[PDB]
Amino acid sequence: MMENINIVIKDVGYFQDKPQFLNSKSVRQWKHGTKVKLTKHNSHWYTGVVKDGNKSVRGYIYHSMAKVTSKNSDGSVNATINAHAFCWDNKKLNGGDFINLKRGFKGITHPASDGFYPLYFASRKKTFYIPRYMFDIKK
Ligand SMILES: CC(=O)N[C@@H]1[C@@H](O)[C@H](O)[C@@H](CO)O[C@H]1O
Ligand SMILES: CC(=O)N[C@@H]1[C@@H](O)[C@H](O)[C@@H](CO)O[C@H]1O
Repeated sequence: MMENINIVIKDVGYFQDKPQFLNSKSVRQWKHGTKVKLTKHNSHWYTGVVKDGNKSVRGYIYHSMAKVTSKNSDGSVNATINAHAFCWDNKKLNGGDFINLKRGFKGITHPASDGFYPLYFASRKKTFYIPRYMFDIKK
């Protein structure tokens, strides 16, 4: 028996514990419009720091999920979170073919044991994958 899941791409940007989407934890899932301070980490990632109680925690967020509104003197930048997700044509979640899925994108996927949820795009000829943490299942 095959099954289908109705999913909605979350209204958040992904502040991960590493500059990678695969095998990373969310330090923050900042609602769209959240104001943050960040530093450029590499060509595609920003980094910054939050407080988990008494502990400083470093996080990484993809360049397209942070709209830079001003640059500070000290090299850091002020940005507003631009919430969106990705699906990839590979289970590395790193380059290849990927689609920017707008916040609130409604999709249908299938139960995935390995946590790479399939999205068939009609207009493309192929399967893309989205990790669990980028969407909600409507109950
Ligand atoms: C990513 C981000 O915005 N980090 C800031 C940090 O830079 C700042 O020192 C602190 C002040 O409370 O609050 C955190 O939210
Ligand atoms: C959405 C996506 O996977 N983007 C990746 C980025 O994470 C990575 O830093 C870089 C490696 O050079 O290649 C980009 O294509």
